[PDB]
Amino acid sequence: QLVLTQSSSASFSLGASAKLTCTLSSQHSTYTIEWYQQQPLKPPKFVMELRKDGSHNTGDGIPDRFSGSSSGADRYLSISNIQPEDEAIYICGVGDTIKEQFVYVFGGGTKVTVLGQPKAAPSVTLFPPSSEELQANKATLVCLISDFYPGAVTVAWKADSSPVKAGVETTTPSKQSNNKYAASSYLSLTPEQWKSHRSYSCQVTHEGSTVEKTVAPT
Amino acid sequence: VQLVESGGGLVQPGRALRLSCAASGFTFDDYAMHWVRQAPGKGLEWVSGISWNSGSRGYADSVKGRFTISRDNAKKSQYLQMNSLRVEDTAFYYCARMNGTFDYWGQGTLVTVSLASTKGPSVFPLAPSSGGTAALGCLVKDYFPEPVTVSWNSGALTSGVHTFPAVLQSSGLYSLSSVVTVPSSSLGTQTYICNVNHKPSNTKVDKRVEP
Repeated sequence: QLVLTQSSSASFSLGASAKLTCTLSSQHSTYTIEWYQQQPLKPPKFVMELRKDGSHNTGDGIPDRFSGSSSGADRYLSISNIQPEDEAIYICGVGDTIKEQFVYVFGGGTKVTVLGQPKAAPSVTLFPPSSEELQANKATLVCLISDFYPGAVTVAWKADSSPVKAGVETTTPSKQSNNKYAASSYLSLTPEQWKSHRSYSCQVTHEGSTVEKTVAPT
Repeated sequence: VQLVESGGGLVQPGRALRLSCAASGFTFDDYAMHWVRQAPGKGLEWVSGISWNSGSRGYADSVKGRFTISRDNAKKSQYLQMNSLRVEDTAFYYCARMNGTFDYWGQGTLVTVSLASTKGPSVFPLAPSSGGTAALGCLVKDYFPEPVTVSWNSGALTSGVHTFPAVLQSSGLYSLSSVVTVPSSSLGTQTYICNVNHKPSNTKVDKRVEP
């Protein structure tokens, strides 16, 4: 019956004020909640504890830009002058006591997007299949893409200037710890295909601009 | 001032698994220790908790009876005994301390409950191609399940290291790459070794990367 409901996503412009909402039940309008921040490759961090009376004690290592407010059944997480490194999943939590039994409900989490960051074209590294892999009758090309923003790229593979889609696996762009994005693409080949051509290419398209690396058998 | 978990891994449905959590940077009986998990696709869920003196113990109704929590004060370690494991227990399990709020969390450890067979990765060096800066790496191919750990030179190298998120291929197997970006002149003075560890398949490999 104890329910924490929050929105799934929210976008804000760079340097603007941001407000995240967490709504408790009507039978639980009195309760104190906590805010947690979930960043990739990291332990969820304690942001602040927010009581109904409006009092709030921030967590160790939390900027002055973070605020909290109580209104009726709503609990707010305010961020003034929102910075790129505030891109995370913000999760609200609430505690209670029924019987001796302990109860703790987490909200669904809100994914906050910070827009208006400077554009950055991707860096591209392309690796040929290794000699040991070719021995094992396998061949994979590795295209590594990094340091781009926004986090949307298109990868196209070519064999001697002619497109390949047959054995391509590409990741979703993911946030680096420098607030830019990374991604990788693998083209699988037989040793025969790899040898029968003069070169292979990985072409990365990002916001209308293109970066291409080429690799060749030796 | 950090927390560190262990014991995670892949187990078949119905079997057992023990998780541990070592504490450091603060005293022992000052906080209650809790376990919080996050299953794929779902939000955070409180699992179990034990008081500062092991007086009170809590269990989610989802893990009622099947789970057993206990505390140690000597090595400052808490434990979670997981019996009668089901597929639904598949999650990242975090340990966290609490005096009212979960103010500090551990890195988390992955527990997979599945009928799927473990598979160890093949590890291939990605050699520097023939200035100023050079990229080299290790391809870690076709493994299951997550995670694998990659380091360089037994942890002595972290500068310029970028380990990429895994791709999950249509085959159901994972594959990732780790690359270091180094000055070209270091290629002749520095030995570069990738340390790959895939615990579930007992696969621990140190591969030399050379031009």
